[PDB]
Amino acid sequence: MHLTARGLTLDLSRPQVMGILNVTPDSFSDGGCHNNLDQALQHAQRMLSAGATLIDIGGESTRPGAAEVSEQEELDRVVPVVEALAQRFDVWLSVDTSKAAVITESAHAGAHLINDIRSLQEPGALEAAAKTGLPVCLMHMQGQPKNMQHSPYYDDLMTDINRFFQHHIERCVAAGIAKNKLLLDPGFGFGKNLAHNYQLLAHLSELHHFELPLLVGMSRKSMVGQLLNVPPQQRVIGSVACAVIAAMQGAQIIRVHDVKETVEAMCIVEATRSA
Amino acid sequence: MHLTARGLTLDLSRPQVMGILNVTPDSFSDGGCHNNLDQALQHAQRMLSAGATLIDIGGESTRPGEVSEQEELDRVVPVVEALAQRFDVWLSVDTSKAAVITESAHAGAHLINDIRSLQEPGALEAAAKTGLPVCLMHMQGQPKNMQHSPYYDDLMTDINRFFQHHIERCVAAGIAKNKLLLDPGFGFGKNLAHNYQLLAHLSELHHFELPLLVGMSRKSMVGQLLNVPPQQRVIGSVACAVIAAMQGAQIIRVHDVKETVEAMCIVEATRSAK
Ligand SMILES: Nc1nc2ncc(COP(=O)(O)OP(=O)(O)O)nc2c(=O)[nH]1
Ligand SMILES: Nc1nc2ncc(COP(=O)(O)OP(=O)(O)O)nc2c(=O)[nH]1
Ligand SMILES: Cc1cc(NS(=O)(=O)c2ccc(N)cc2)no1
Ligand SMILES: [Mg+2]
Ligand SMILES: [Mg+2]
Repeated sequence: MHLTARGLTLDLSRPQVMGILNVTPDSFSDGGCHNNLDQALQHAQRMLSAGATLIDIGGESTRPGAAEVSEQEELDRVVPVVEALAQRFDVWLSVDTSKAAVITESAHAGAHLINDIRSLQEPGALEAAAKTGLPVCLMHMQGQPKNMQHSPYYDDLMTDINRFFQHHIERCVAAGIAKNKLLLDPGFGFGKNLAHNYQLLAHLSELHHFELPLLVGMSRKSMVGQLLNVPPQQRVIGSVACAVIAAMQGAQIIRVHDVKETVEAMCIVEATRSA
Repeated sequence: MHLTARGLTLDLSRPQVMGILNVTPDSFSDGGCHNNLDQALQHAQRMLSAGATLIDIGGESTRPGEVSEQEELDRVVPVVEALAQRFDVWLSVDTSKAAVITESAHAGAHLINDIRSLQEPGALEAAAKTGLPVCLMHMQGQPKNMQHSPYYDDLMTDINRFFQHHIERCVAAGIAKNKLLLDPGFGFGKNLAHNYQLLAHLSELHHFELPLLVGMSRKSMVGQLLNVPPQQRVIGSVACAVIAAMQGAQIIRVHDVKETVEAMCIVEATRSAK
């Protein structure tokens, strides 16, 4: 069936591509590329043209060792982009933020989905998200962006992810967010070494037991970089291969920098799965 | 899991990329590109540097819609000779003709890649005298009429029955079973639905306990989905390669080696993570 927000629907029986729109100076792969409004809008339209059905707007880099972004600065980066896109296009608008104020003002500006790598743990974020009535993506992470890659360790990775998701779904529900408004992301690269990342990719389909949509983000990350020994821009193929492996296991939403390639890949996946 | 020819071993616990070297004027995606001797040699080194562990040489386009024995032999043998005397890599010959098989092996080839599964006059015998590994490919019909209404009651049952028949045929001729490789022949007498059924059910073919070779690179099964020209089919072809290798397919025959190798790395990392 379908995920819904504000009269929009999203077909969960086919892989959907979420296009990354970073509005920061220091995002790990494309910082300073889409920093001004006109450039952001052209990039969004390019991604829409290439077949993305969601645009993920993020004004805070959460790469390992990332700097803090002030509340007002994040607002200034994100909200005018949400507003301008909401007025122009028929598409899901996701906001990659952890701040209560950005959640609320983005909702006010016409956003459809709260993509929070911190699973609504920041002060006021859970209450802010609940009041919007919008779907929320919860992401697994060990540590914070400042220390997550300092020796990641698990007795059993999948058990830990399951426990984390169980705990945070309960927390969202008790706050008044209906379970069917939730998405789960196991958080590739977030407190996970290379082995952990590929273990997780190998076992991804096990997460369907929650009966919630899965969103995954592997695009151009170190889990590809470390294997191919190439810079972020040259990780398109590796990233597409990861997306194909994830989608073959029924991951519903794929978060990527390179929309055209991923969409083409997803066509081949859909034709394979429907056969 | 392990394959040896001429003292050179090929690991099959990890996916292997076979690079395509067409030496024809009319191949469906790259006819005329690598026709002269020097460009054939150039293209091979590039593929080698990109990580190909087999080079596949083919002097006859077998696309939907023939070539003389003297015309075919002159295209392949001089190319086989130079590469064998230059590089430490499995050379494969994409041929059906007995003379081509015999003279190619003499020049130093390692593998017989036959889309007709040794069915031409003298081919089975000529291949036996070499002692080399053979790839047997499934095909319904002939390149002249294979794409005229492909039909199967059950696609997979036919492929299995085709392979069973040609394995026995090879063994009876002296070719040891552990020297055989199977290719279900994507795009060869198969429509769009057939090709993707085959891709979806590919892993079922492991029951023969023989290495699988697959070739989907730039084919119409991708073209019909993406509505892009052959050379713009890299991404679709890589996606097919990933799906095949995740299902344990051991050899992948491709035009775009660098891209496929990078994708196979990700596949290998995933598979060996359990
Ligand atoms: N739900 C979800 N959100 C995410 N947001 C940012 C990044 C990192 O990608 P990018 O935005 O290009 O990096 P940066 O954090 O530097 O902006 N990854 C994910 C992810 O895997 N899942
Ligand atoms: N084993 C095997 N051999 C093959 N040889 C040629 C082609 C067609 O590709 P190409 O050689 O690039 O085209 P052409 O026949 O026009 O030379 N496909 C296969 C295949 O799928 N499997
Ligand atoms: C036209 C046309 C269709 C078509 N199909 S195909 O799948 O691309 C194909 C190409 C080469 C070979 N040897 C077999 C099949 N190729 O050209
Ligand atoms: Mg970002
Ligand atoms: Mg050829």
